[PDB]
Amino acid sequence: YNITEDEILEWFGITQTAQGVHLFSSRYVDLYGGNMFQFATLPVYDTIK
Amino acid sequence: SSLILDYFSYPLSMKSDLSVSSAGPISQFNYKQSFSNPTCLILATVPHNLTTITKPLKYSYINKCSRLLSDDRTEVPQLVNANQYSPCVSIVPSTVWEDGDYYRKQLSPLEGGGWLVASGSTVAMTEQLQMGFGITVQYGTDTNSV
Amino acid sequence: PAFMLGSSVGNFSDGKMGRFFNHTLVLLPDGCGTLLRAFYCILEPRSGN
Amino acid sequence: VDVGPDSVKSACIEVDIQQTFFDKTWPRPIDVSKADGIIYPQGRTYSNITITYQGLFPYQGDHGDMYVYSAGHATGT
Amino acid sequence: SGTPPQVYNFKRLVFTNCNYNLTKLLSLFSVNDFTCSQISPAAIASNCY
Ligand SMILES: *[C@@H]1O[C@H](CO)[C@@H](O[C@@H]2O[C@H](CO)[C@@H](O[C@@H]3O[C@H](CO[C@H]4O[C@H](CO)[C@@H](O)[C@H](O)[C@@H]4O)[C@@H](O)[C@H](O[C@H]4O[C@H](CO)[C@@H](O)[C@H](O)[C@@H]4O)[C@@H]3O)[C@H](O)[C@H]2NC(C)=O)[C@H](O)[C@H]1NC(C)=O
Ligand SMILES: *[C@@H]1O[C@H](CO)[C@@H](O[C@@H]2O[C@H](CO)[C@@H](O[C@@H]3O[C@H](CO)[C@@H](O)[C@H](O)[C@@H]3O)[C@H](O)[C@H]2NC(C)=O)[C@H](O)[C@H]1NC(C)=O
Ligand SMILES: *[C@@H]1O[C@H](CO)[C@@H](O[C@@H]2O[C@H](CO)[C@@H](O)[C@H](O)[C@H]2NC(C)=O)[C@H](O)[C@H]1NC(C)=O
Ligand SMILES: *[C@@H]1O[C@H](CO)[C@@H](O)[C@H](O)[C@H]1NC(C)=O
Repeated sequence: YNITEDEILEWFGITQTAQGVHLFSSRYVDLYGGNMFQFATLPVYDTIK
Repeated sequence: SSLILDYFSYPLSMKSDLSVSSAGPISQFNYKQSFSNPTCLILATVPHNLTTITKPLKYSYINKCSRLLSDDRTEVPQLVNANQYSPCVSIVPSTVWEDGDYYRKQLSPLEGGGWLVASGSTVAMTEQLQMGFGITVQYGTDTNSV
Repeated sequence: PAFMLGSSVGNFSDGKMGRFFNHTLVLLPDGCGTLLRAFYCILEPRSGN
Repeated sequence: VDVGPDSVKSACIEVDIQQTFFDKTWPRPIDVSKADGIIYPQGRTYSNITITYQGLFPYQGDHGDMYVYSAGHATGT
Repeated sequence: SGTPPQVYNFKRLVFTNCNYNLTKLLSLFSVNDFTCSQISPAAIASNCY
């Protein structure tokens, strides 16, 4: 991934489900705001513990 | 929203185990579906005018899964869940060598310890391969785009 | 931060717990956080000093 | 298929543990009325209404799993 | 009690809905060999059979 740099804080989220590993962030749309928008979906085969 | 697919070498023999009410070794130690999602199951055969697909060594499955704890003797049965994997696959090879093959592997004490143990059986082929596909649908996981 | 994900726990070459087996995920920010590269591969520990 | 090039000789550099320096309490709770890092609905966006939803969330005003990075030994350059 | 018959003539005692206690038995047993299977030696006199 290409992520730019700034000075505002960052919120990141990681989870998994049987369809894939879902990675959420704010920067991608809410650079000035903050939210969980799914910027990545890993096509995973097995769950992670 | 999406489709999820699994393909495998499923012969005509344990097709009777394909029932959702069936709870054989296929449906207990090898493969269990999600009843909450509508699905379809298809058994197919290689056409003789088709060399694009290949064949494995032979069919196989696990007829018994069990886990040893750190005391070597408290046995925890392992069952396949809805689109989940018991660790029996991690110790059973892609092709089981023979019927009744016993595989054992060490487990760390902080994970319960002991030895994961599995017993596997094999099924021979006919002149042509019979395989199986499972198709399962997804309504609102992501963009509705298939 | 750089993360690693798997499903197995084991002791190291010196007995410290934390060995992961089989295919596992590692993600890493690099280049002052510009790149966020992730990869689900087989790790091999080195055996030197 | 992948490349992901490769590495250097089988000789690793040293690592030390000194974690007493890393042991310090910086109190930072998490407010839910300020919505500090909570999952959004994946495809169901609304407007100007309050809505209940069952998902994965943490508690309120929690402590965390506090870690921190630092710089190594140096002298001069 | 009595002169015990031999290994091919093992004598059976069955027990159901009563109080077995290996604490009064193994303390009075000069245990010189102890092999077992499928019920842990801490659980030979802990669980309810
Ligand atoms: C470290 O210090 C820097 C200061 O440089 C902080 O950066 C500031 O952060 C605040 C908080 O978000 C910003 O304030 C916001 O300004 C918006 C206007 O921005 C305009 O100008 C910028 C710069 O030119 C443009 O890039 C941008 O597109 C806009 O044109 C307001 O609109 C914001 O209000 C809206 O958002 C908030 C939050 O969602 C809502 O609550 C409001 O109701 C409203 O909808 C907001 O006021 C400020 O602009 C930032 N400055 C700069 C230069 O970037 C860092 O945040 C700080 N970091 C830390 C960790 O403290
Ligand atoms: C830093 O990251 C970059 C980007 O991933 C690496 O550079 C380039 O990486 C790609 C993929 O690993 C390499 O391309 C591949 O080459 C093969 C031919 O062997 C081709 O068949 C593939 O389709 C793919 O294009 C590319 O060679 C590589 N460029 C280089 C090495 O100059 C870079 O290697 C990374 N730096 C590291 C690992 O130190
Ligand atoms: C969003 O919701 C607010 C909250 O109800 C709305 O504000 C109300 O607007 C009505 C209409 O003028 C007033 O009678 C209320 O007193 C307002 N309440 C508050 C708390 O402000 C607002 O109009 C809504 N906006 C949209 C676009 O739906
Ligand atoms: C996982 O790694 C272990 C190493 O102990 C190995 O025995 C096992 O076969 C591996 N399984 C898979 C599926 O790679």
